[PDB]
Amino acid sequence: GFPTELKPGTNQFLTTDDGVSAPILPNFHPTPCIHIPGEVRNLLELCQVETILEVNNVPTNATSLMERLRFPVSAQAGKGELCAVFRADPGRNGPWQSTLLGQLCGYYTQWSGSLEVTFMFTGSFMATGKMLIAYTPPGGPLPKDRATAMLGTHVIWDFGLQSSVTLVIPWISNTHYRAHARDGVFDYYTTGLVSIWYQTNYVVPIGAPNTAYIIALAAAQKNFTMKLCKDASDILQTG
Amino acid sequence: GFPTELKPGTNQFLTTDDGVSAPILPNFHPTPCIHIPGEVRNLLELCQVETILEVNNVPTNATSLMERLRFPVSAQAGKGELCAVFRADPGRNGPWQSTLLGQLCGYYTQWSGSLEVTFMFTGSFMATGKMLIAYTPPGGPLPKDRATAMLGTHVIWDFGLQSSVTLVIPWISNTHYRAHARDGVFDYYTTGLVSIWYQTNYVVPIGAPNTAYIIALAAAQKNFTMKLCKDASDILQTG
Amino acid sequence: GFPTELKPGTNQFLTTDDGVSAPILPNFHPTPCIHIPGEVRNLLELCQVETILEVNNVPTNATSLMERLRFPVSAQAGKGELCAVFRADPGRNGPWQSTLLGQLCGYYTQWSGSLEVTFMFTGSFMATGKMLIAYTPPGGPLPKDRATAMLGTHVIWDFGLQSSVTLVIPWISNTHYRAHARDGVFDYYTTGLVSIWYQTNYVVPIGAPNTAYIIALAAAQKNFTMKLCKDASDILQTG
Amino acid sequence: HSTAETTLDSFFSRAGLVGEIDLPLKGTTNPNGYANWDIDITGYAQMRRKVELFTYMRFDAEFTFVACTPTGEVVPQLLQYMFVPPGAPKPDSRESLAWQTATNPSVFVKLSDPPAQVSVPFMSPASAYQWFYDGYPTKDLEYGAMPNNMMGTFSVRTVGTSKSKYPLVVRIYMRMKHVRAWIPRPMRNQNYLFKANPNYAGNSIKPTGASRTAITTL
Repeated sequence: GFPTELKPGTNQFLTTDDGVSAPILPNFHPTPCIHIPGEVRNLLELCQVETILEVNNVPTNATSLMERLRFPVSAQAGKGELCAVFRADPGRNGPWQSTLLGQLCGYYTQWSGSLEVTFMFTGSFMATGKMLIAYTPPGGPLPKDRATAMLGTHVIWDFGLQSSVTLVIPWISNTHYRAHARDGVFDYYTTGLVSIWYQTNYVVPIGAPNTAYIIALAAAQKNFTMKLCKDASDILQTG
Repeated sequence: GFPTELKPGTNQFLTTDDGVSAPILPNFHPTPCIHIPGEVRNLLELCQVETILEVNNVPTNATSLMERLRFPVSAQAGKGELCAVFRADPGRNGPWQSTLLGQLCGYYTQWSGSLEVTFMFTGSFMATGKMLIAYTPPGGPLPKDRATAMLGTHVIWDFGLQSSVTLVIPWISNTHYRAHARDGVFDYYTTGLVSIWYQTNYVVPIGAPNTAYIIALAAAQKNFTMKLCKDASDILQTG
Repeated sequence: GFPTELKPGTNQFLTTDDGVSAPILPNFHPTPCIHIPGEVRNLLELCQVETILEVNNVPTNATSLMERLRFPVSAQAGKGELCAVFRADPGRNGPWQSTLLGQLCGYYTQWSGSLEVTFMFTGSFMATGKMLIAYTPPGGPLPKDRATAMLGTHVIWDFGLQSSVTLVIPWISNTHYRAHARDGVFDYYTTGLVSIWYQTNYVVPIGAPNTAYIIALAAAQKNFTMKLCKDASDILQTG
Repeated sequence: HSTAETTLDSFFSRAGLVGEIDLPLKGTTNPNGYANWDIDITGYAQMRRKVELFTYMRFDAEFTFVACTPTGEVVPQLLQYMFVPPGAPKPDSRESLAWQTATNPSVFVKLSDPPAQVSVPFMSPASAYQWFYDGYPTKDLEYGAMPNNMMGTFSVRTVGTSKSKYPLVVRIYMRMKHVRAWIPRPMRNQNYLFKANPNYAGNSIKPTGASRTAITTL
């Protein structure tokens, strides 16, 4: 015959070896693939979709779960008051878990790209005012007050003019490794922060509700990426 | 030698692997194939052949088995009366088992195509009358009477004019899977129905028999197909 | 290395597999083949050679074995008398065993082609007369008498004119299989027959012997063939 | 849209089980630690009716041998599989010289070695194997006997001068390849009674398929 020497790894079964195997049904002609709308090809398509960010992830009472989707603003809040705050940690617990992006980050170990949060005011049409939305890069501590946050990368939002506004998070990178307990977790540290302060108070004419809610929607830019498939889940197929 | 690593599946025997093996008699020159009439190349050739459909599959009495091949029409039957009925279920029990098509469907799991039944009046030449032949697609329940069947896809057949008539069954598809008892059977549901009513009565002059028979012949169109070889049989080679 | 899966038949020893094996003496340069007269290339060369057919295969008495090679004709035989007879069965027992053709048929299972027997009169030069040589194809029973054989494919041989004559057997085919005892033998049935009758009597002048012999020589035409090597023999290498 | 599966070759592929040899230690069955199996393709029950759809056929067979002890165990025992072509003499004993006749292909393999596998050609001296023969070979018992349909015999035995130390079971599979068929014919609708002829039970003559009450009820 033809001279050969078998090399180590012969007869082994690698769960990730993508070789070919013998077709059980050689003659079988599987029913032809026809056209179906919205085919997905690469998960990052999904990551660029706006999902509702449960910033108000505080109520747990079963019947108030719908409340996590929206946080509110009211007349009672005085100028300068801090409305709300959260981090730019897509994969870690908290707000991002609600977004689709967050859930997909979970099947991966590393990632990086620019994010993008959009706020939607759902209050009465007659209401007006200004909100200051500031981003404090990783490391920078949550600004003491409105004015100090006013010096950072911020955006004055007048929902009297535009009902929507989108903020871009320049960058977030879950790359810095951590071996705490005895379980190694490739964690953030890049917990960028997004604060939101009442630049002015909530103003309304008689006849309009003195409270309104807002909805956070997030997605990642086209420069987003992920690495290291890592299946992990609390939800599994029950016996 | 030449470096190699054996992959899983090495040394296995797949009853469907169509590889090559060593020729026991290398020098042997097998007697040359000469020309023989009617060579068959693909079974679907057979499926397009007209076979007698035992619509009248009721007598079992050994000496009356030849009766299954033909059903009859007579003077006694009044206008509108339902002559006969059956389904468009090539592979399932009943009438189709007699046709060659039926028997071939048995060696397969799935199939689909347009069928075609032809009726032949074998009565006296002097007889005349009309028969209404209607097809009720899958789902539609056997028409109550002649008139309601008259509204469906039907054909008035005057065997006074033409001794033959061929009906086409637009479509039949054994594709809907069923796991009843604990034995999974890819069944029809598409039991299309073919009803036949005495549009007019059987008319004859003195001297001619007051009964005549008819023969059903079926085959499938050229658009027929089958999938999944499945050997199954009640008849086997005895010990 | 290079991915491979071993298929059934791996490690087996087929006594007829004509693969290659490692040369025990790689450097050895075997003494060159020089030219030698009469090289044989295909056995069928031998089959076309005339060998003496022991038609007279009757004496067994050790010192009369040379007698099997020739049969005789004499004055005593009257007109019409049957001189001799035998079949066209190259491979079966009897006369053909003496011919080389016969012996070669033994190392094979099947065969077919036209044969050819040549008769040689070795009597005195002064003798004359006629012999009728007839062939009765397979199935046709040995002709009753000279006259009935005279109607079949025959040849009148006047050894007064020509001392030799060659008869051609159009065809013989050992193809019809037989499983008699419990030992399956691909036998003839095509036992074509060759009869030889004294058309006229043996005529001679005073001074010449009243008996003469004849020699049968057979071979096969160029259209001869054999199939299925089958080593068989009564003669083997003794311990 | 494709009809590759409805081809002859597709229909007849697959290596089916057509033979099983038993070589017990203590037994009434094959007492001489050897066995002769004349090649019968009807060995796979389902087969007979499938081929009997055609009048003439032609093909090659790929044989694969599976040997183990009754519990399906593997043991260090060597085996000889001998193929005796038709016309060649089968071994009458465990020491018949047939076992050594070069003209009888033989293949050796250890039980440990994966399945043995060889291809056998279209033997028949005729242009095609014919399942039906309406005559006799030149009321009789030779009716429907087309002998020129013999493929040959397979002789199996443990290697060695002495009986094997283990009880053995050989299984023979056969894949049919390169098939050609002629003259199609009615699908057997009655039960088979004999391996030779088409005779059926003249009392138990059953209707091809399921019957019903009236021709107006479904």
